[PDB]
Amino acid sequence: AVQQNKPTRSKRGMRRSHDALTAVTSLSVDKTSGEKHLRHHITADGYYRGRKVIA
Amino acid sequence: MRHRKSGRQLNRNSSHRQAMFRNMAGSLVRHEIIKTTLPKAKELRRVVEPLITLAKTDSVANRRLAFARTRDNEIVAKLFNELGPRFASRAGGYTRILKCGFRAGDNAPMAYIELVDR
Amino acid sequence: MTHSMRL
Amino acid sequence: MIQEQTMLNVADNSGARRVMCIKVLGGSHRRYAGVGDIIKITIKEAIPRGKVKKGDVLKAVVVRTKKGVRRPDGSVIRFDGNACVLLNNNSEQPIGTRIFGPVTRELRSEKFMKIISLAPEV
Amino acid sequence: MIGLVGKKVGMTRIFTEDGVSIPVTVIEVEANRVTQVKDLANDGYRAIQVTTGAKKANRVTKPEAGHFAKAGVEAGRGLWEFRLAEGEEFTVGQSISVELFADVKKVDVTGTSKGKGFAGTVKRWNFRTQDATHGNSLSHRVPGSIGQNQTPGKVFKGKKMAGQMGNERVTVQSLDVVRVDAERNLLLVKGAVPGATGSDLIVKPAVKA
Amino acid sequence: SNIIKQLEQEQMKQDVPSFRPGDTVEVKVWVVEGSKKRLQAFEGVVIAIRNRGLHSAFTVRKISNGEGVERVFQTHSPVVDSISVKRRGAVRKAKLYYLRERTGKAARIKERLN
RNA sequence: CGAUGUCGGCUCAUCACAUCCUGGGGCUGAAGUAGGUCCCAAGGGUAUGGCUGUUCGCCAUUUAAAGUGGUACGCGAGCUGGGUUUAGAACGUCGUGAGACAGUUCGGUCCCUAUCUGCCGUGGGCGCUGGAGAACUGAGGGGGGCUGCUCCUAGUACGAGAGGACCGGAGUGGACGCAUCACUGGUGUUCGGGUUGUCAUGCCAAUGGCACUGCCCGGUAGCUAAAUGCGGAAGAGAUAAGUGCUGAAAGCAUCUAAGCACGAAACUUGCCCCGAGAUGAGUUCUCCCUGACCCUUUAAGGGUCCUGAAGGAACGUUGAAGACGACGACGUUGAUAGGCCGGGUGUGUAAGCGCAGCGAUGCGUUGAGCUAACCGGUACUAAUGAACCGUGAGGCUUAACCU
RNA sequence: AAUUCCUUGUCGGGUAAGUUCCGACCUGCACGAAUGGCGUAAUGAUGGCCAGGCUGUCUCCACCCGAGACUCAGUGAAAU
RNA sequence: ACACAGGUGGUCAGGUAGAGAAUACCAAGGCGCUUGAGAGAACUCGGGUGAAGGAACUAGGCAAAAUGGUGCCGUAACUUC
RNA sequence: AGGACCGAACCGACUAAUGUUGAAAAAUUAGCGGAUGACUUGUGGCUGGGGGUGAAAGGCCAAUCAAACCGGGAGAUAGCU
Ligand SMILES: CC[C@H]1OC(=O)[C@H](C)[C@@H](O[C@H]2C[C@@](C)(OC)[C@@H](O)[C@H](C)O2)[C@H](C)[C@@H](O[C@@H]2O[C@H](C)C[C@H](N(C)C)[C@H]2O)[C@](C)(O)C[C@@H](C)C(=O)[C@H](C)[C@@H](O)[C@]1(C)O
Repeated sequence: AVQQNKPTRSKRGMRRSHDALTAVTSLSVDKTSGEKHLRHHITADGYYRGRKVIA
Repeated sequence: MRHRKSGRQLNRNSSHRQAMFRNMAGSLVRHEIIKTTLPKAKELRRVVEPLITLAKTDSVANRRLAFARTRDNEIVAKLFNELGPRFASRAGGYTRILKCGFRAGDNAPMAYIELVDR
Repeated sequence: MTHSMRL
Repeated sequence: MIQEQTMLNVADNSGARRVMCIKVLGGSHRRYAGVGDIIKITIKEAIPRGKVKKGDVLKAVVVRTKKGVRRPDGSVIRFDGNACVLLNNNSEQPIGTRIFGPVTRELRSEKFMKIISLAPEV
Repeated sequence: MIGLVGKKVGMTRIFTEDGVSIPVTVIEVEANRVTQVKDLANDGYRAIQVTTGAKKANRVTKPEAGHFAKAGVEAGRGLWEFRLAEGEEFTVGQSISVELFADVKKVDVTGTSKGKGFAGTVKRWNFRTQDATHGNSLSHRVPGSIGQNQTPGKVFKGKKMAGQMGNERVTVQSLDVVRVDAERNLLLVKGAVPGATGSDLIVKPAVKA
Repeated sequence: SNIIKQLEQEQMKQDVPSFRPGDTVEVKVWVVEGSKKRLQAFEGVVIAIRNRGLHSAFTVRKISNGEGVERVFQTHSPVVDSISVKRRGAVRKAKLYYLRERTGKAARIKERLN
């Protein structure tokens, strides 16, 4: 259950080496408006692939 | 180990799942576009599309089956009167999912599910 | 309770 | 699927009405007995006028199982109630004369041919 | 001789006229075209490489496009090798159908078995479940003890534990061929071969004769 | 599938009389005892039918001399030579395992007269 | 002694060989069968129950056999807690007594979320000297290796007779393992039906909610065993005990010193699986890059602009792939998923209407209606044009050749 | 024998097989008559033993339904 | 010690089925218990079903399964009747 | 009638499982016992530390009992760590 002695700050950083959050590669541009959005998502202004979907 | 098994459990039991799908089908037929989560939207596709296919023939027995699967007479009225003659041409695919970001509270994947008329 | 005890 | 402690009925008229399997003979760690399989039994209930008494440890052969035997055709014949024919402890020959009810054609071999030439159905 | 690459198409049974029913696995053995032939001049060992099936022309990369278009063949899914045991010579592009298995009597089928996922020790290694009652506390299908004490002081390598079950290469040997269809390019073998329906199988003649 | 269904429909027997459960049916089956082959009657109650194409089966329950016997016949097996429906019974289930729980007067069932 | 938790049982083992079985031999007071005894051999195997807290033991019944030990009398951060050994109470006995008793009896809280090593799995990074996509050789590592019975030879060899083979050859089982659901079954709270109580949909009729899925009856696909296929090998090498051939030392003799041949489930291969991080980083095939300049510590140097290639990743639809990564299919030049259509399966003759009945209900329409995960099709819906990473012919030395 | 060491006394019953149980015999190590002896109907969340029914206790596990465990976002300990 | 599955005296007590203040479903009325979203591995918890067998489990039938209501019929030894 | 019987409230705590850095410093869940009495409960009193009270376990006396707590002798004493 408990440790026999405490780990180092080195073994702590090596453990946290795999915790880096991936960035989004690039946001895509809509054809009509030009606003950035995620792929396969609608924009904030409700456009998807050049079509006004939500009011 | 889930090999070729359909249906999502959605962290509910069977009665809660069935009642939740009945409520969501009522809200979708009522408002014609609803915001929900993504897997609930896919399961809602598999629930609400047979009701629209049931509305394609208007009889007493089919309206009673639609009442048995929606329990709202205003919903079965709107189905058999509006969504029947409107969706008469297209064969399947009466609905459309569109992803809309993430929820602010629980970071849940959002979606709009709507009918193909608007 | 003399089960873990070396008695 | 007769294992030990299974209570079988008796197919012939040796005197017992109910026997119990105490050992499935043949092979180390053997679990079950089908139709072709000798079992060692003890006698739990006998008629008062019979050839064998209660508490006799002898051998028997299963003739009917509720699990049922499978034919090479894909078929399966499942009886109702488990049954055995009692045998001589060393001679391997049956004790009673008449044999009640059906048996299987799986049983067809020399000593059980002596058995099977007595049964009404096969 | 060499094996052929086919696809597992379900299971059924055939009825021999004697009365016996035998379960067969149906293996669709398409035309196997030889792409590249290895010989011990360049490679040190002699072999053939075959492909079968078909792929999309937009799903083929230019390395494998050039490798298929180098010698006479068309694009199939996958490439496999066969080791040419002493006395077979094959031109590239040679179509190899199921007549060699029309001659043969026993066969070995190799496939990737169905993946059972992370399984426990009871499912993977046929461990005996402990007591369900009589006092037991949270330890019904747990693996028991895994080692002795201070004297090893460590678990031994190859100790049977839980983990990935399924999804691995399995060979089944000495399966009898019951029928060979050349107009349907089918292969009926007796019994059960590893994989799901539609999985790619390798069919070699039997070695343990 | 397309290949499995094809192989099985060329395996399937052409003429088999359609019956429903509850029908008293007598099956004549082939029986081999070495050199000589024989035909053997098994008359009982059809209690279960499993329609699967070539893999169809039907279970028949018959009370022999003191005992209850149940035989599952593969329909398109070659050892089944003839199936003849002798009495048509009018149960309303598709399976009749309560006849396994019953005996005597309780195990009789009404005739159809469709 | 500022704590190293006991006996027995369960689960999981692992090694030694002083071998219980199987295997190989020598001698026998070895006719055969079956033994005894000794040598070689550790590959595999090596019961179930009754009694007892028991290890042990006795007993019953099998088996080819029911090995003997080590591993904190293996194994409680894996389980149990019957026994001993807390506090209660009693018996016999001892003691004036409080009380005591390897004497008995009834009752009596078993904590831990794993940091490191280890082990089972599964990934990311970088390397492998231009990058990429594949297919392999395989150094090495692991798994597996059990055996009965019946028949033939042959009732022959052997033996007065009773009995009864070696060697060899098939068949058929038991335990064990791997695989897969075609069969036979289980499950199937996502399918159909019955039914009880109550509430609601205005009511009737019809349905729905809740009562453990209310209780049940069947049952699709998946998963699965008790279901069904397969396996253990043959052969090869080198041998152990043992048996030899030729042969001196030692005119003989001698399996041995020279030389030669046999000889076991052990060893190395043969079968199966992993495997080039095998840093000794391998081989083969295919594909992709063919631009200009300046600076300085003119170095396997830095920088700027122009080009971003093969491919990859990301995203999306997903999968008999999966904890997550990964792996696989597809992304409209499209059957990847849902829907839809047709079928199949399952359940059992829907509702409504009409007839018979006083009625419950029965009959006709009607093998109807409904059908999950299945099958074959169909772009109806969702898989967006892109952007992002990855470059611009890839060092030195020596050899062999080509112009 | 809630008492018995030797001891699983010996015989009987029950079991295929019974160190426990039941009935006996007395060799009472070390019962015994109000620190009561021997019975005893009824009672007991009382101790032991046997039987019928019943069953996943077990042979030997399999599948399903939910709650965690697993991933994502928010908050965020502890023994050592 | 906590916005803590505990504890805390009295009064009122509707409908249907029910002997009932049990129990099931409801009315008046009040709540959905102050982290959610997915996925659908091992293992753990709480349940459901299970072929053949039926205590072989185990210290011990522990735990489960079974039994279960009303009316009538019938009911042994023993007994302090 | 009954320290009668079955069985809710109420009182208790026999078995199992879970919890054991708990939801809880003694619980929950599923069964379990008594339930007109030697019953249970509210409010208020009385008994006190070698003392009380005890259908008796050395049990209980404010999460403390083979002599409560608080404060003072007091920096008791410690051949011991
Ligand atoms: C709820 C959780 C509680 O622990 C338990 O109940 C377990 C189950 C006890 O075993 C209980 C129950 C039991 C039978 O042991 C299982 C009994 O023998 C002991 C005396 O008490 C433990 C572990 C005992 O240790 C043991 O003490 C022995 C004297 C020596 C032994 N050592 C040699 C290894 C050691 O581990 C002991 C003393 O209580 C530990 C001390 C630290 C505690 O008091 C702590 C606070 C515990 O009460 C606890 C953690 O809250």
